Amino acid sequence: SDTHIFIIMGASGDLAKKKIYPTIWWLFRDGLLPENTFIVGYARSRLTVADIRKQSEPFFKATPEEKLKLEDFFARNSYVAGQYDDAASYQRLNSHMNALHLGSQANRLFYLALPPTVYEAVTKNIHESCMSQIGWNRIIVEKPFGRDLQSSDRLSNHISSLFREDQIYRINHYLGKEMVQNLMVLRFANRIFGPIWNRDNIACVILTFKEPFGTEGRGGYFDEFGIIRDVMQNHLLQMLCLVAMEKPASTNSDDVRDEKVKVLKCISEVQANNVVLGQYVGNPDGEGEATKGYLDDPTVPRGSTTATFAAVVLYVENERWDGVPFILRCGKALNERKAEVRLQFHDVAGDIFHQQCKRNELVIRVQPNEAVYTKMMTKKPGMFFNPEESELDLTYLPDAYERLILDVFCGSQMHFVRSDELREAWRIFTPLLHQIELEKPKPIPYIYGSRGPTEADELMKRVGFQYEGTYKWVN
Amino acid sequence: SDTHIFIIMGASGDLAKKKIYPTIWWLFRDGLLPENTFIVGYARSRLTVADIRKQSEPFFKATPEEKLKLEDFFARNSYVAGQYDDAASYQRLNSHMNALHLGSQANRLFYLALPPTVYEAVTKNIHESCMSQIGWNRIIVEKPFGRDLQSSDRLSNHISSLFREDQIYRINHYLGKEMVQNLMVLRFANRIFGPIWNRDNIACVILTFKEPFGTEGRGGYFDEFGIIRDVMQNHLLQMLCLVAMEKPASTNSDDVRDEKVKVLKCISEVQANNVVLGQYVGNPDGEGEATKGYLDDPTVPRGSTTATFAAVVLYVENERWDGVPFILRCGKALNERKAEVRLQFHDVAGDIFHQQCKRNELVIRVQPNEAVYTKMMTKKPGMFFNPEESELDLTYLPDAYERLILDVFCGSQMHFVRSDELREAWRIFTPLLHQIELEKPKPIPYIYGSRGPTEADELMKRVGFQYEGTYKWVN
Amino acid sequence: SDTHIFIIMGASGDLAKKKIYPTIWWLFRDGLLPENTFIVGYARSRLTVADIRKQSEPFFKATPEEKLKLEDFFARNSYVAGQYDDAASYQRLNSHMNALHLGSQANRLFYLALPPTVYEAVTKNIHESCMSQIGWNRIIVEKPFGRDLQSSDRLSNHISSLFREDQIYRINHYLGKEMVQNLMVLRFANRIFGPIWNRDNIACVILTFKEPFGTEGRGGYFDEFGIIRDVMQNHLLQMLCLVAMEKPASTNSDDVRDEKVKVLKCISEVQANNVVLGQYVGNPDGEGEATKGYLDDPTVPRGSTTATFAAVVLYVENERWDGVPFILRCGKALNERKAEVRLQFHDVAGDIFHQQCKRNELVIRVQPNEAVYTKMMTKKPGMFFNPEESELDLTYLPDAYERLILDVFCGSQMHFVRSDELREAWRIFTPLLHQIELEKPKPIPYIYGSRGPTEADELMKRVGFQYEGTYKWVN
Amino acid sequence: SDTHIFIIMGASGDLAKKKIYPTIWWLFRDGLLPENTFIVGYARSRLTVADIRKQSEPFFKATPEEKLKLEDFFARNSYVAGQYDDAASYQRLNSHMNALHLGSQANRLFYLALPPTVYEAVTKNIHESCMSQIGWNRIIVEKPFGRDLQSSDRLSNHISSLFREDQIYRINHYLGKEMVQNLMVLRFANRIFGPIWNRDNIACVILTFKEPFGTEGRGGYFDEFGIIRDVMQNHLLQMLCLVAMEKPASTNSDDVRDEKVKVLKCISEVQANNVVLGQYVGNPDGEGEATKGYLDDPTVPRGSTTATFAAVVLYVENERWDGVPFILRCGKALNERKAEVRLQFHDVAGDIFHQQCKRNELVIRVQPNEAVYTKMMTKKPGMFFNPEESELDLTYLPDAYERLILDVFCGSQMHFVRSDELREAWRIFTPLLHQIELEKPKPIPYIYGSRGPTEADELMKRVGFQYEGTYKWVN
Ligand SMILES: NC(=O)c1ccc[n+]([C@@H]2O[C@H](COP(=O)([O-])OP(=O)(O)OC[C@H]3O[C@@H](n4cnc5c(N)ncnc54)[C@H](OP(=O)(O)O)[C@@H]3O)[C@@H](O)[C@H]2O)c1
Ligand SMILES: NC(=O)c1ccc[n+]([C@@H]2O[C@H](COP(=O)([O-])OP(=O)(O)OC[C@H]3O[C@@H](n4cnc5c(N)ncnc54)[C@H](OP(=O)(O)O)[C@@H]3O)[C@@H](O)[C@H]2O)c1
Ligand SMILES: NC(=O)c1ccc[n+]([C@@H]2O[C@H](COP(=O)([O-])OP(=O)(O)OC[C@H]3O[C@@H](n4cnc5c(N)ncnc54)[C@H](OP(=O)(O)O)[C@@H]3O)[C@@H](O)[C@H]2O)c1
Repeated sequence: SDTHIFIIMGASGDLAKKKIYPTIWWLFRDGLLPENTFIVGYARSRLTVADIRKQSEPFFKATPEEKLKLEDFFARNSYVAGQYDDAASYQRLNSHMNALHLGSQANRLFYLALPPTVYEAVTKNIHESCMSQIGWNRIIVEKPFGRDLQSSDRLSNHISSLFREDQIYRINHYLGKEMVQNLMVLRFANRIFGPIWNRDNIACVILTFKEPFGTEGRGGYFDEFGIIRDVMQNHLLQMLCLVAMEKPASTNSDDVRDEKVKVLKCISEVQANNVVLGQYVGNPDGEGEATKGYLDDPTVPRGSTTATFAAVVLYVENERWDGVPFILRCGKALNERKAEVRLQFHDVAGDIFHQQCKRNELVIRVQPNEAVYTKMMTKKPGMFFNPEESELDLTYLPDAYERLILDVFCGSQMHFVRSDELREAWRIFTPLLHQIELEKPKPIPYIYGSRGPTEADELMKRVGFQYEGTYKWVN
Repeated sequence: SDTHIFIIMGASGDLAKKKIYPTIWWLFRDGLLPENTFIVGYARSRLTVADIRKQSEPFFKATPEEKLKLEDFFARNSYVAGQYDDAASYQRLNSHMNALHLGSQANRLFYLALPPTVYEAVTKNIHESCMSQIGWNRIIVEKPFGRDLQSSDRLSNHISSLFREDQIYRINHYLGKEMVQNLMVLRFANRIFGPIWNRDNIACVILTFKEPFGTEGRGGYFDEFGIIRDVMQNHLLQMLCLVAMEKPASTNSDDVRDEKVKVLKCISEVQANNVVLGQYVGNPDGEGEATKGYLDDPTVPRGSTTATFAAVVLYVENERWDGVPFILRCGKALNERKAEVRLQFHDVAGDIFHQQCKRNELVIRVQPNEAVYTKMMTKKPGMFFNPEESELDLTYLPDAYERLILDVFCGSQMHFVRSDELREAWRIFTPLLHQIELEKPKPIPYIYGSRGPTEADELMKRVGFQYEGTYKWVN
Repeated sequence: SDTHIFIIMGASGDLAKKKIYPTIWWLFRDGLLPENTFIVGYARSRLTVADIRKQSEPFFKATPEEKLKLEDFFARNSYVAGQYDDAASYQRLNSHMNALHLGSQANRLFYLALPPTVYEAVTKNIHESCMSQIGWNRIIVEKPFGRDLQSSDRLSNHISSLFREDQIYRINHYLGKEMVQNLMVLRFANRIFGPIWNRDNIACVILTFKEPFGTEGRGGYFDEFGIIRDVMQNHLLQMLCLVAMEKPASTNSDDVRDEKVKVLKCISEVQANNVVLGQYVGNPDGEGEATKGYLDDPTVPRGSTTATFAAVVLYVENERWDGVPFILRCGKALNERKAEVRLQFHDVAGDIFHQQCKRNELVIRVQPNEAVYTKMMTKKPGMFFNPEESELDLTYLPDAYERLILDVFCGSQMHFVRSDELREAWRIFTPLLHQIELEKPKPIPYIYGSRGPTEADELMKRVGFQYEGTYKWVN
Repeated sequence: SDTHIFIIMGASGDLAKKKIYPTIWWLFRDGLLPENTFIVGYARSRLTVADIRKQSEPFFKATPEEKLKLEDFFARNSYVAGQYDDAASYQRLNSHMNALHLGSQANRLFYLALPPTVYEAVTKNIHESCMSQIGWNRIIVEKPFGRDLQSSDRLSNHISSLFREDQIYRINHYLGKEMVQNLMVLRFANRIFGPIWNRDNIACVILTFKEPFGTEGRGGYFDEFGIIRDVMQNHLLQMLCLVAMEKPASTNSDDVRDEKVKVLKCISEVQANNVVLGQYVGNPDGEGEATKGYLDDPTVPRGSTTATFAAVVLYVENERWDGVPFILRCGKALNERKAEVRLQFHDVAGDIFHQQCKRNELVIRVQPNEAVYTKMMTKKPGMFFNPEESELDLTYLPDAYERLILDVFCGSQMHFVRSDELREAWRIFTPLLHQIELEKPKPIPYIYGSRGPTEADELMKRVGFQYEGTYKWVN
């Protein structure tokens, strides 16, 4: 078995200490990492391994039973202090990596837990000095991947000029979730969902990502990006790609991402008449943080028109999806947390039940709870021939971040955004973002803890989604 | 509201006193019958209303709370004695009905609770004497409807020579069942079951009717008919009609039965190579009645070759169902009681999961514990890309006999066998029955309480059904 | 071979002498008739077989070569004079038929070449007297089959109370045409036309029946009926049934007509907003009869609002045809003679040719120059990838009337109107005709020899047909 | 307009003088070339422009009408003598091309009319020296592209290590033909061919490429490759890709070639039991060249087992084409010249015409006499409901080589083989070629001018093509 080096650049970061070190700790605890794996930190701060332990222990969730295993894990941890644009520091880091046991032929896995501003310099210096000559070299890149098409293209071209596509792992936490990964099996392993997954049967597709909390203090970081860049551009667009994607030639990462980019290439730029933007305000009847609006945050610049809610309608102009509205819906400070995929089917042609039938709906809920159910019509128990709404419910381990790190280790790139997919997403959403920043349109206020602006429901009804509300469900 | 007269002719019979009088009582108690309803008996034996009450109270399921309603219901009861082929007795019956309040313009409902041996004279005399000149006159005919094509045609032609098709209600108890009626709503009120309900997606259709008990003493009655005449000719064939039926022009009884006859007309005569026959033997390890075989029943003639189990393969040679085998499976003294419709779908074209996928199966269980579920593949919780078997479960008043009698009262003929339906069924099953009764083939023995002969499973596998056995289910 | 008697009542009429006698003559000349066939005329006016021959020979197309065959044909011809409501005259007719050679056991074929005003009396007398007790008895009934639903139902009930549905042959010469009969073979014998023959691929259906001549003197006959009763109710509706009908269980006449009536039962009543009516005026620049308008006919009542042109939109509200408009267009004094069926298909979904693609069209031209072609896109010969409109063309005996008479002889009722089909057709068109006859709407005038009112084209464009005009065809 | 330099490497070759110089001559004559276009030759043998004239005007198709334009064409011609592996000679060529007017900024188009033995050196030295710094540089590479997967991978890796994929134009003279390019418009611009172009409707696909002549005096050259490498690996495989490919996202060359390689990736390696090989023998009753067999050629080594005929069956294991056999048929010295795409459709489900219907066939004849027709069933003019086979027939400039060169000039790579396409084709056909070369199986002899071995027809029948032979066609 080959040896591996997990280089954590910016190991002093909050993201590092709270998510990366605990994740590799759990992976080593479960015996999932390669046996010969060395964790090497790298940041400008003068820190030590004890200095690390002190900062990472309360997030480690370490019970006293496995203190020996924790000591064994932290034995292989090491830290190098250096600057992100200092060739001498990068040479020192490379020398230290070669100083570890069998470090010259080790597989190098650099995790860039850094702000995007230093990504170019870090990648350039890594490619210059710290690349292994025998093993592979894979780089984990964190969002944001630029703020528009031009900046994203600049960063992507800089990274791609040095590293191959198989060496770049743009990490998205949402792509590793079980229901998100179950979408391909649900679609392509079942005959029941095959013939109906087209424009001849589906009336509209609704993709939802709701959060019940606001900016909760760190509103200044969210102000410069907005909800479209936060959620719509990546989460909902990956959901759309999985829902609308053709069947791949195989389960290979290249084939899956080829289908995803092919679907993305058939989407036109978003227009402002298909977009509803909202910004949450305080709830006087609420408790705690519900009473504070988006602008009530001191870190948020005054007079900000950043949208905390967005509802856009996309169209995939291909054979399978021509004319089917794809409604992307997300927001913050909403009434509940939910990540959902909903397919509303057309009315049954030649209805013989006197307009009593409702549209079939297939729902794939990703969170809070995993649930795949289809709403369908069934005969009402009684005397007359009246259908009523019913439902078929689907009846029925490392977490998503751990599986993503294991995917980087094992070379599976199907859960990571490719360069062409990123370019297509940015080209889809860039004219709208440019118009928004140029004109500063006022978002529609909505009360903290509500469902959002009513204009979103109006847009859904206009594009084709008919909400009934008469469907009653009991657990 | 017009007056209705329910003439239970044969009121001294076991079927009458055990099912018809209690059903009429329950319908009257719930108020489902019209407010002006008179029940008139007719049989050779000389009884009275007191005698009928005495012999029907044990099966009455009455309570002391509504003894007043009991006495009110028997207040409208009456009885005319006489011969079933006596013009004077039928004149007396007609005169009694006229002497009843509003009895000349009253609707007359004749229930023929008599052996088919007298049906000819009974119906002829009813038409000649007891026909009402104002209200409608409908006759309820009980099984058997003949033993083969020729006898059934004789009886049906004689009955139709007197009564119109809208006056004949050939009753079978299973068409009034909840899932049997829900099949049409499931098929034609839902978009998700439309495009897949054809030969391009469905590999085979299995219609199952299993019972856990044998002839239990009355084997002489079953010896004259056999399992094919008892179950396949009516129950499983109605199931096949409902499953393979085209969408009717409307929910009218004429349209529904027209579609059913159209489906029946596309089925060729049953061939012997597609039939597996079985006769149950005793279980040495059984408990009580289960230890006696079919030939171990006094009433059963020695050397009888009457099959208690049958498994035939039918084909609906039309555009929707060409090449799809319809497997009709029924038997007695089997391992369980079950009426079920199972659709097995084809393999997903262009498999990308390395042959790990299993065929989708839609199951509609009429009884026991009615349920609709689809066996389908879902992603196995883990790291690798492997599907696993799961299912979507459908989640969630007078019974079939009173619903059928209410249908006769209302004039709905949807759940009653039409003359052309009967003719098509008999022309389908008549060459096989004649061959069986001529060559006297020996049925394959199977132990009381088993799944039947293994030749049935071999036939299912040959025609295309592939059983897996790897699908494990827990409530 | 059994002997046949062909009774032509109204043998002195123009229809008889110009179509029936020549047709029987040609059938006998070609040997298509049964060997022992006798032709018996019947009319009030007294004449002889010599008079019939003298008055019918110009239309006989007789040549000196077959003079002996002509004398053999007239050796079997006979004439009987009598009233249409005289039992004595009908007894004399029966006696003549019986005195004919093997006339008591012959097959009797009554052609009612009479106005419908005496149809009831003729049929009643036929049933009372002239029925054959050994051979079959079939009557041929000519249009009009009533003026509305009520009159049609009255006449149909009178005829059906005396004759079975298998004895009534309501003759419509349009159903006997080659392309009209080839519609079924084209639809149900070809895999290419199967999957596309539904609402998911067809945008609209146009049924056209144009005539280039006006009433031509006999406008008084046309005034009380109009174009809807003349052409729409029978020719266009039969073509609609054949185009929209489901696949029959077999090629039996009963199955085909069951499918036709099943389609007719799915069509709602015609609404006035889906109807364009027109009445032609004279062409001042025309030559001959083209200069006279509809009202210029002296027999036409002054100020008549009878429409010589109609364009209605019908909808077949079933699974296959839900939402597809069926445009029925017929008119007199138009620019050409044409009987055509046109299916315009939907635009290709996800078009990759920059909107250069035109809708596919399947055209079945019944007359003149019966041709089947489909307009399709092909690559333009050149350097760029531009599709251009092209087409696939179909490439290379008794006529319709003799075919229909032979069908009556051999007992095939496929190309004849059934009672339920007639009832559904009048159900569809009766409220509109009543509204027209009550409100007396003024038809849109149009010039003799034109394409009709432009409101018809506007209605087609509104309901969904898009005329291109860029399609160029060269013979 | 930019200036272009068309460098003809190996300009003294037979291919050059017979096809390339006439093609650019015609392009310049018709004003399709760029206005500033200089043609430069380069070969080891010391010729001049006068020698090029003396050797190329026999095939120039030049008439005295355009003699001035001819002399203007060779006014822009030039010739440079040098070795194909000489850095000094290639520097001299670069100096000449710079000395051309505006040759420093000119677009460079290197046509490699050379044997593949020197391709590596020529490409490496072209990249080293003769690459423009402002204009683009495109290289046209001729077949063969290696003899198997390993050699093809070697050559492709060597070429791609220097030139980008957008700079390499692997020329296949077949992809530029009119009928070949119309396949994509026929499939994706027409709704009539959409729903039926799948496995649910198509029984088998036959791809044919027949020649009526053997290997006239060049059997020694054909011997080293064989029919599979000559025709099957490129022509028939490109035809298969065009027939079976999914709809591209757009008409971009990259999208089209991605679809093509995606289809290629779904094909497994060819098995020997699906391959029929043949080698033509002399015809004793033939005339002239037909009397000599393949081994009668003195250039053919004695005992050669090279196949001049091949019939293989391929399968595209994806959702659209799973189970449909793709029969590739090619051979030399056959009965005719023909290249054709034939799609035989399945039998119509639920036949109601008593097994008289034949399978529909869609035929796209690339050459000779480009035609598209669909064999289909139509009613036989007569008395009975009897279908008979008919056909819908498609109805009534630079050549393929000129259009391919113009495509290179315009930068269109749609009709050129990509690296992944070549690699996938060699992967498909390499195990079979290795097995043939190792085991040396004897090809089945067939007579010059016949249809080939009967084993090919047997294999077609076995895989599913049912030849009828009852279809009659007249022009
Ligand atoms: N649970 C069931 O029993 C059951 C279930 C399914 C279907 N059925 C069908 O329902 C029908 C009702 O018959 P059943 O079950 O009630 O049997 P049943 O009791 O033997 O016959 C009903 C009554 O008819 C009279 N009867 C019997 N045999 C007769 C004969 N040869 N001729 C004239 N009258 C005769 C008898 O009364 P009188 O002596 O006064 O004439 C008898 O009480 C039968 O055809 C049976 O096939 C019954
Ligand atoms: N080519 C056509 O004209 C044509 C085409 C299609 C359908 N039809 C239908 O076929 C039927 C035949 O009519 P037709 O065209 O032949 O015109 P017709 O001459 O008026 O009818 C034919 C015979 O009907 C008799 N007749 C006329 N008026 C009568 C009346 N009030 N009472 C009793 N008998 C009367 C006459 O016989 P006697 O004078 O000897 O009593 C006449 O010879 C019509 O209903 C017409 O709608 C005709
Ligand atoms: N019509 C066709 O023949 C045809 C058709 C399709 C494809 N192709 C492909 O195109 C390529 C062009 O070859 P060709 O048909 O033109 O035959 P060719 O005349 O023998 O080769 C072309 C020129 O290349 C030079 N040459 C020949 N052998 C050479 C060698 N071992 N090493 C270096 N240079 C050599 C010669 O010029 P110098 O002696 O002056 O250097 C010769 O005139 C062939 O490989 C063939 O696969 C040919």
